[PDB]
Amino acid sequence: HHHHHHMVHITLDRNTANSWLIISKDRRQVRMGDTHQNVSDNKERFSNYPMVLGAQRFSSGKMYWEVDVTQKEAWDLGVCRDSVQRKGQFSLSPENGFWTIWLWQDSYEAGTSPQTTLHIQVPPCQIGIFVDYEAGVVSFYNITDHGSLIYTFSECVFAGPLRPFFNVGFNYSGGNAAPLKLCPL
Ligand SMILES: CCOC(=O)CN1CCS(=O)(=O)CC1
Repeated sequence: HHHHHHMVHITLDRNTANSWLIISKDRRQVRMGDTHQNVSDNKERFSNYPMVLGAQRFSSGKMYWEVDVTQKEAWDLGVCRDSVQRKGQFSLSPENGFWTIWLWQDSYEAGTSPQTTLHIQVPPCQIGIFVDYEAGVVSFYNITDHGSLIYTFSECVFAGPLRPFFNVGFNYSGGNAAPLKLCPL
C-alpha cells in the first residue's frame, strides 16, 4: 500500500482507560496492570474490558497509524465512534460504532456481526490502520508481511467523529502481559 504519507501521531487518552491499564509517560504505550491503578472513576472509562481510546478525533480526511502487537495472545484494534457505550457488556460491531479486527485463541477475525474469519499466513508483529472518512473505508495491513491487506470495511456509516480504539486484552493465561505500542512515523 501507499498510505504511509497520511501518517498521524496518535496518543492515548488516560481518562478513557479501564482503571487497570498503565499508559506510558509519552502516551504511546499501554499494558494491563496486575491491579487497579489508583485512579478515580468517570463516565468515559471502559468498565468491563481493558480498552482505551486515542486522544485524536477525526471527522474528515485520510489517516494512517501503526501498532506493535509483538508476543500478545489477544487484542482488538481499529476505530470507533466518539459516542460508543463505555459501561457494561457489548459486542464490537459497526452497529455499535466499532470498526475493528482482533486476535483471540490463535485466530484473527474482523469485528463484523457476525464476525468474519481473516486469512493471515504471517502472524503480524505490527498492524497498519488506514481510515478514509469521506469514502467510508477502514483498512488493516500486515506490516510484517510487506504491508499485505488483512481486511477492508467499506460502505462504513461512521455517523460521528472517530477515535483510535485499543484493547490490550485479558491476561488470564500469563502469556498476554505485553503492551500495545504506537510505532514511530
Ligand atoms: C479489565 C476488567 O478486569 C477484569 O476482568 C479483572 N482481571 C481479569 C483477569 S486479567 O486480565 O489477568 C486482570 C484483570
